[PDB]
Amino acid sequence: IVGGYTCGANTVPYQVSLNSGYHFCGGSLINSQWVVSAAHCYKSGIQVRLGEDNINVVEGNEQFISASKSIVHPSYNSNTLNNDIMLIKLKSAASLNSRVASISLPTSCASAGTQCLISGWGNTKSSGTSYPDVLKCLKAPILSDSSCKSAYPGQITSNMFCAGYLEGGKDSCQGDSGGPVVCSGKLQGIVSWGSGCAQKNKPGVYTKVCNYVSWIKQTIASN
Ligand SMILES: NC1CCCCCC1
Ligand SMILES: [Ca+2]
Repeated sequence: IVGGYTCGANTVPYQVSLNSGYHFCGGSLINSQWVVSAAHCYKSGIQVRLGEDNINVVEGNEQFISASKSIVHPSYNSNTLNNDIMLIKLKSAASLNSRVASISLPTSCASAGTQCLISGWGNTKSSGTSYPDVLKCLKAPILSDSSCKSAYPGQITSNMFCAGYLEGGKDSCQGDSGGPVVCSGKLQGIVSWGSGCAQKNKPGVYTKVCNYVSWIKQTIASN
């Protein structure tokens, strides 16, 4: 997260870190045994880490649970990043509490102008590289489809939205991939892609979660 703030320990209780020897992606806990992330975060040997703040220190509220299976969206295209969504099932159910909690799926799509919270352990520099070890947060508005399409001609599908600031300086970045965009207590987006981070006229692009609720519910119900 570039241009954000330190969230505060366990203030984003649905935020998970995906770990394969090291943090490589974010995710969102949507019930006691399922996590939503980006399809481009797919790999084998995933351990889900819940209750994290400093991802380099065991602080006492963590639960570490290996994934039993991952399900990438059947229509995911890794070239265009259309349908950039994946479900991860935990080998055992997380113990839910005030610091480890699921986030509700949307019942309706959020509109341009809606204020959202984007979070993660990604790069905090738009040119350099610096990884925070504590969770970072950014408040950002959803942008209009027209401005999103104008920023990225030929690349924005009906399964994507832009959020952030056309002026630059505030954005999600490398390592935030797969993480939450939460608006009014609902998971509306997944950190997906962009052209660099926090660059002028290149806002972050996010998977439009409201388009996938039926798929998520049906997949969970049979897996
Ligand atoms: N806003 C994006 C975050 C996902 C990874 C690519 C960098 C920029
Ligand atoms: Ca920790």
